[PDB]
Amino acid sequence: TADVQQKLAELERQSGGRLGVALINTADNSQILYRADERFAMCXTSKVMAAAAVLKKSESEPNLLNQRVEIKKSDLVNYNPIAEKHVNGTMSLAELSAAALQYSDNVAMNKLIAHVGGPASVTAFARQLGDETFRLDRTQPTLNTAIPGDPRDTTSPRAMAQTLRNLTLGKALGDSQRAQLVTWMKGNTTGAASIQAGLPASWVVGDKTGSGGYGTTNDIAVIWPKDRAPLILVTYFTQPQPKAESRRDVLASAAKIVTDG
Ligand SMILES: [Cl-]
Repeated sequence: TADVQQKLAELERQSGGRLGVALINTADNSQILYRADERFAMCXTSKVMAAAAVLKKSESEPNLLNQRVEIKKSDLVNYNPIAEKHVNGTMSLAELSAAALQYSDNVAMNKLIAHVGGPASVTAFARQLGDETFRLDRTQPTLNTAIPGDPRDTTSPRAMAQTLRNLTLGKALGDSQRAQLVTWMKGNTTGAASIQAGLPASWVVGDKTGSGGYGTTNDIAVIWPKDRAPLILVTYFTQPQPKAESRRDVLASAAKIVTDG
């Protein structure tokens, strides 16, 4: 409705920044869109595509998820909540995927990127799925710079919603791999103040957050409302000042506006 549009515009203005939203409602195959064709820095939300690329590779390499990866001091980057506990040992690719998706561990992301061949290989996987908007240019930590006007490491809300629908509810991945991705996302620990904070307590959410420079604050989610068909929701937000603080409340507010009713 035009009312949902006016409410999102008012939220954006009060926030001082730039807000991007795409909701897909699978009940009626409808969309609610706000700046949904503009580019936004993905930050952490790009870990979904890296983990999905590893899952796809595993469809023709059984025991790929059990392959061991060495963790060294030289691997540490700027946010390593899980990897810092495993220095000088190994972690499996399954453990790295869970750490990336559920804790936003940046060493884990870098190991998923490296395994599949680098940022251009993650990007080529996106293209294979039919996503011609996503671009992963850099590794962690530099992919989080989020400089206004910079197209590196960006996508649009419309494209990321359509791709997340394919990955979690569609047929991009085999049944075992799709179920594993959904299980990992439902176990996320970083999203309770973002999209989830704008939805009723009874609804079930699998999500991946991101944050970066310029106060960039992001979340992408698959949502099972009580007794309703699933939803896909992307909320991306960025601000004008390099050192702006995070605004997870803006993502919660956007989620409430687009799901009310
Ligand atoms: Cl500043």
